[PDB]
Amino acid sequence: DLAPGIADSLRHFKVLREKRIPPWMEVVLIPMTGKPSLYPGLFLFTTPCRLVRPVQNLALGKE
Amino acid sequence: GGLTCASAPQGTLRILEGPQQSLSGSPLQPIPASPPPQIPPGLRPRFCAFG
Repeated sequence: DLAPGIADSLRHFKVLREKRIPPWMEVVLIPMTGKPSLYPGLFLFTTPCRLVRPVQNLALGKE
Repeated sequence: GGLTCASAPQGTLRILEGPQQSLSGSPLQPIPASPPPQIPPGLRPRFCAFG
């Protein structure tokens, strides 16, 4: 019950360039249900070879 | 005079620091939507027949 808020807080840091979260960290939160969905858990990638793309973040308008 | 195990704790407190959510405004774009291509005013014909 803290994973959603943590993911949203981390996404707000990267968007507003707060803390030291790299502007390009991927905060992923693969939810867990009872179904055979992808393995659950909060990943956070910041490695130097991933592909990224810009999108206008609504609720903040901060790209 | 040594250290002995004492009574089991009755509870646990876990502290974390968290900020809150603002209002939903959803300001999608500076100049928004795909603005349509359109007619230059008046224009005028730039060609005539012979005769």
